[PDB]
Amino acid sequence: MIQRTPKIQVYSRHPAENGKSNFLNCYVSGFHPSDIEVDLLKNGERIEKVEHSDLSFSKDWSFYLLYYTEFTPTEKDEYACRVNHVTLSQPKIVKWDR
Amino acid sequence: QNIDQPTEMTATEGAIVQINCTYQTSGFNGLFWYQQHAGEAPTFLSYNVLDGLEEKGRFSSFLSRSKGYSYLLLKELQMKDSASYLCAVKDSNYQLIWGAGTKLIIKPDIQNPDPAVYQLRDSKSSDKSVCLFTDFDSQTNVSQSKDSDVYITDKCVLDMRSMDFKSNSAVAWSNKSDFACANAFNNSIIPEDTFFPSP
Amino acid sequence: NAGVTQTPKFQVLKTGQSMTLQCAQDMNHNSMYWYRQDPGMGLRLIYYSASEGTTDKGEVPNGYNVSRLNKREFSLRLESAAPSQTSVYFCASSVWTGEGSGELFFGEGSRLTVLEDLKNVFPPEVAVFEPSEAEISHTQKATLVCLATGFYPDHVELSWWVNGKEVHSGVCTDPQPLKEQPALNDSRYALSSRLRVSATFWQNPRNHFRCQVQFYGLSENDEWTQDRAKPVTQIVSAEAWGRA
Amino acid sequence: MRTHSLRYFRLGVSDPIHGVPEFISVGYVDSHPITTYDSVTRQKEPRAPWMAENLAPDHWERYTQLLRGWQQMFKVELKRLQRHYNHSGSHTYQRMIGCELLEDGSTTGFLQYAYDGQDFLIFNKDTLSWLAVDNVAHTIKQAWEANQHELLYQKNWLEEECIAWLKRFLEYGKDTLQRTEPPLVRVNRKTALFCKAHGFYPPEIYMTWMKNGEEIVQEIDYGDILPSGDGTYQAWASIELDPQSSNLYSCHVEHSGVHMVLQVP
Ligand code: NA
Repeated sequence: MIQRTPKIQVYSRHPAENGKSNFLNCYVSGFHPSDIEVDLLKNGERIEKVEHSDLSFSKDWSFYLLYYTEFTPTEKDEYACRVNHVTLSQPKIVKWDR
Repeated sequence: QNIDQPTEMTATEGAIVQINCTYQTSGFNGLFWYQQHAGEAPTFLSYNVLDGLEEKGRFSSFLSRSKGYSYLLLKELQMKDSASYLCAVKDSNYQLIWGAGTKLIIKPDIQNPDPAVYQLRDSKSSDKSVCLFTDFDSQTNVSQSKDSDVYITDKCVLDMRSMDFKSNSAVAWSNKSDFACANAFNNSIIPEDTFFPSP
Repeated sequence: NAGVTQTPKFQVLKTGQSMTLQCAQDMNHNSMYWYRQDPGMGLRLIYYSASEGTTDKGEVPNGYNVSRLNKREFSLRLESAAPSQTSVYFCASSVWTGEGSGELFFGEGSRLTVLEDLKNVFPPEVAVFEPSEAEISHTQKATLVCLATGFYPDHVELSWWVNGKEVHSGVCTDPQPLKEQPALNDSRYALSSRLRVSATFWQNPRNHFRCQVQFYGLSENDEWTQDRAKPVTQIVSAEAWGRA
Repeated sequence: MRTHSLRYFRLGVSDPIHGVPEFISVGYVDSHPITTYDSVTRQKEPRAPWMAENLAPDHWERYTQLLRGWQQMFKVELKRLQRHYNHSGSHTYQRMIGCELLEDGSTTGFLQYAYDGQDFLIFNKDTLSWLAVDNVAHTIKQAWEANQHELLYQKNWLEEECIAWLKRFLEYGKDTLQRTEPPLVRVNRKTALFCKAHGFYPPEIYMTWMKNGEEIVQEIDYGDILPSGDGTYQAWASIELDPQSSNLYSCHVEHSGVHMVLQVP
């Protein structure tokens, strides 16, 4: 059995500028099978109000999801996406890098 | 959404008949023909979904999707082919839309016609007089009665298998005093040479 | 095995009475259907069941309900019969649904007649008429005729019995009955049948001929208030012996 | 118009974790979800407002019944696969069916299955046969190819019905599907030059880097086209700078029949 680990990309809806409201996106894709856990982090703390698209299907049989939350970026606040999947022994954290 | 097929067709034993079906439906996922003998259940005959002709024994089924048209072709007709034939189409939502059916009537080939009207023996338990018109060629039609106290049944094809012999007949009866076999079938056009045995 | 088994074959009902039609299939099919068939029109779906555990309305659901009791069985319920529900009901099944090419497998049909008043229900009179001697001398064949007359509704099965065994060769029974008063909507019916044998067979005095009509009519729980006999389900017959 | 497609996916899971559906089926037009069904809701529901507004309740009701049956068929098929593979545990079964209406008016049609996310059976609607990837599939191939009428049914569905549905849904969704939002494109330094585009629709775009007027696909890092969350998309591509020679670099972006060049000074 071949299991595929998720690719994980963290980015803002629009080019970020401090003090300007935005959306922080975490797009998790290419994974198989479909069970997956995704959190958005602010300074290492889980964000509560986080929405996500329904599970989506790719032609190559893998799955993808978009997780997002509204936010206003500041110089000091650090954001990340934490993902767990059967292919990961530990949760993987990808920091937002602007 | 409409299916159309003729109500009735009549052909001769041994010949070929084409039963047509046209349809106008909301999408198309295939066309079925079923056979339904009188009083019995429909049974599946054929399915077409691409264009062209498909053969199964003595039956073939044709489809033209652009004409919205199919026929069921019966070759070498046998008496057992007498039945209704139902056309049905699956639409875009897989709903089956049914045609009203074509009743196929088969005329037997009567090799040695011997048309005759016979008086059956009275039953001591009935007040009816009973006449049998029999052995006439299949082109003869039997008209229903025009006297309301006379009952005339349509022709029926009987098969005497051990003798490989088929015959048409119709029955007339009445309890009226003026009923006689010599006049029972007066409303039908019967063969000039019909045999009427003496009273 | 058995295919699609539905019951009952025939049923008379009074307006307002309740009725359940049973259907079972033993073909491990997933989809089941109830249709009605009426003269002059194509089959109309009443209710269907695409899979075990789900059912939905067809084109004519009003006055009916269904139960997909399990994977094998799909029953049809008439809670309060109406005259418009007089019809022939067919249960059918298919392996799946929502696939193009799979065909339907039909049950034998259930003929229901719903009447405002059961006083229109009559069994047949049955009479047998022996062959014409002129036929025998002209053709060397002998045609017996059976008449089943005066019955209503058209729920009958006629059979011929020669020497105590049912026969079919040499028989022709009218495919449709004759309305005795064709201008009346509830006309009683007549049905004729013929049995033709060789003259030698008819002339054996040991040969015996019977015409038997099974009539499907009323049962114990139907209420009867007429002066004549209750027209229950019953067999009416008449016989003839060969003549040396 | 541009190329468009309609696709329906199914996912079956043999031993799902508590709460997780054993069956899901989702339709798409292009990248847009249009329909959803699963074994928990047991209802087919719209996933785009322009589907809800244009398909009457009898459509959803009827396909709800069909999907309840397709759900059961899927469970039976997966049960049969996992027994013939002799597999324990939870395994997946997937199906994808659909069609494309290409810009030039030609069409494609496809139907395929996967077990545990790997190709299992692939339909060829021209030779009317199934390609099996192993001997479990080969057994299924023989049974399905034995039902010749079903192969013809699927060819007609893919070539005629599916294209008809696609055109109907494209008209429903035309204000979404047939619009164009041009990209906003910028270059920055991070040494590598990044070319970044955002706010565009449809998601199909081509970004690349040219050095002295020649493309160099092997030296370019292509970023994925990604959803921004608002219906538009973003993408990027980067190239590293040669500090030993002067070279003219330029970002080239092609979107919906428009080409853009950003020359780096
Ligand atoms: Na109802």
